[PDB]
Amino acid sequence: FERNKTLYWGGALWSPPSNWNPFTPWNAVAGTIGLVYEPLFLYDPLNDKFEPWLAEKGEWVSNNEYVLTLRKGLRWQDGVPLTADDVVFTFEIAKKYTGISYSPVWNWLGRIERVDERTLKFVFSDPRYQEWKQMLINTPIVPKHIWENKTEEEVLQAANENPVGSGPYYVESWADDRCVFKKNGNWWGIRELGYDPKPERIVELRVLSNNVAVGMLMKGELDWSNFFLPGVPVLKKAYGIVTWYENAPYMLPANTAGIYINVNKYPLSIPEFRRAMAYAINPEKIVTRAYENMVTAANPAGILPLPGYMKYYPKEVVDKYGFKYDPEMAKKILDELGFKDVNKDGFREDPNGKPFKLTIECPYGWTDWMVSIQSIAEDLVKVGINVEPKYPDYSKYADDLYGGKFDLILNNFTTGVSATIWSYFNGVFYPDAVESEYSYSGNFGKYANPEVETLLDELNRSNDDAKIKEVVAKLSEILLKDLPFIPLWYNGAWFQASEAVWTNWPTEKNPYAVPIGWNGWWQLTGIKTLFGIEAKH
Ligand SMILES: OC[C@H]1O[C@@H](O[C@H]2[C@H](O)[C@H](O)[C@H](O)O[C@@H]2CO)[C@@H](O)[C@@H](O)[C@@H]1O
Ligand SMILES: [Mg+2]
Repeated sequence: FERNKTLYWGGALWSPPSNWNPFTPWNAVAGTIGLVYEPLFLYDPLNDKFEPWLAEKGEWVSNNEYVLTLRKGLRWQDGVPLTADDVVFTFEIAKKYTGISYSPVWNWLGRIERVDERTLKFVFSDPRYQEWKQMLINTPIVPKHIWENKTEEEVLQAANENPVGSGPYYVESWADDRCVFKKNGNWWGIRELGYDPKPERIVELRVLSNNVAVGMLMKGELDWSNFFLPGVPVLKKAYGIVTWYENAPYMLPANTAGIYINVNKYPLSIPEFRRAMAYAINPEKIVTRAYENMVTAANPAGILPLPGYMKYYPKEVVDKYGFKYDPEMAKKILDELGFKDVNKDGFREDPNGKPFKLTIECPYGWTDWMVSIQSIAEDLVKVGINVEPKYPDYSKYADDLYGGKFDLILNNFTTGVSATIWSYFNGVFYPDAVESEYSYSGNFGKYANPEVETLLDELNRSNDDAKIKEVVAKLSEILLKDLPFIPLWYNGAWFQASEAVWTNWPTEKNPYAVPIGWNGWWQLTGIKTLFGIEAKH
């Protein structure tokens, strides 16, 4: 590969490339959604604004009707026109194939009418405004002419090698350590939008540890990093590395990192025991030791520190029911529960005098999180809870997470920047996790609460700020009381870039895109990074 025509990117590939199935983004190579398959809309989180992508236009034309207008001249990478047929199919395939993640949309979407050649009217039986916003940016459009005779088992389990999407890149090749994306010269976006991605190839690289990426970035072997990297001041000073902010904290906030708790494991089943753990943990020690202040500690509700979310901040609820770092309070609660260290080994036993210990886990190689769960474990040990950190490889970590096979688990997959605070509370409480074996959408510890479901629906169905503020407070109160998830800090939108080959990266001063290619972020304008960068030579 001609080096000056190629973009080396990493930070999102933590298992060997083997799946490009748009229906299973948890297993698909990052960029499957974004580079290959495309959404109806982008959402710009910096300005809280939707940007029509495959759609030309979309709007609510009544309380329960949403009219979508598709652009003309859209085409699949194989030459076949992309039309409203494909959008209808993308939704209707999940009617019979209930195993598809968004099959439940048909509980509140009633039908999709064909208005004209490229216009659809979505008619809703139950207008869930908040979740619809997320569906508009996250649902990839798939080609009817390819998927329409696939069995449900194929739809859900097929690797989908050499995926046929509509996007600006297709898959050229792949191996244990990489997926090579090649530019689609016929991408509809070039003619219709005037957007021309500059890299001829994007090599998505896999490493076994963040530490490996350091030397690659130092030597200009990596162009675009979405790895957490330590020692950023030295990277910038000595290797000309660029970041979003010129100075500290260097990094945008991306999501809420916190601990999901297995509520079916004694004594993690005890709500007050989970509250004790919350009081025990010192997020500032993580902020300084793991991140050298590139992140900030989370408010107790875990609400991202962003105007779109914080206008609903339940200050009175947090003042009343919130937790903070206070080991005295944690120990008070533990003593009241009867968890006492009778045998004087520093570890509390349960009420029957039986010793117990727990694990906390993160992916191996995620170096900042390894340090973070060491810190968390040590805090818990300081109040007599025997907790040991464990570092499964990413694949085992993910299976532990999705299947709810853990004691404590550090995660941030579902608490990311979005068009609605509903996605946060859904990421925490996702009711369907309880009776499903695997959950990919949140509530990974399978916390059950019938009251919470009704409140999520209330929030979902509202478009009035006063009502939204009201429901957010009720949801936050239950979060703070039962703590199925303990919010600790806002993890960074890790971005550093080398200018050895590519320049004009987006920055605070020139915020033309959010330069993040993790799955979920291409549609949060990560894709627009590719149109702005310039080949130095
Ligand atoms: O900071 C922890 C690691 O995050 C990784 O990116 C994650 C990201 O934080 C979130 O979990 C996401 O959407 O999945 C990503 C991986 O595909 C890497 O940046 C890694 O280097 C960090 O150690
Ligand atoms: Mg003891």
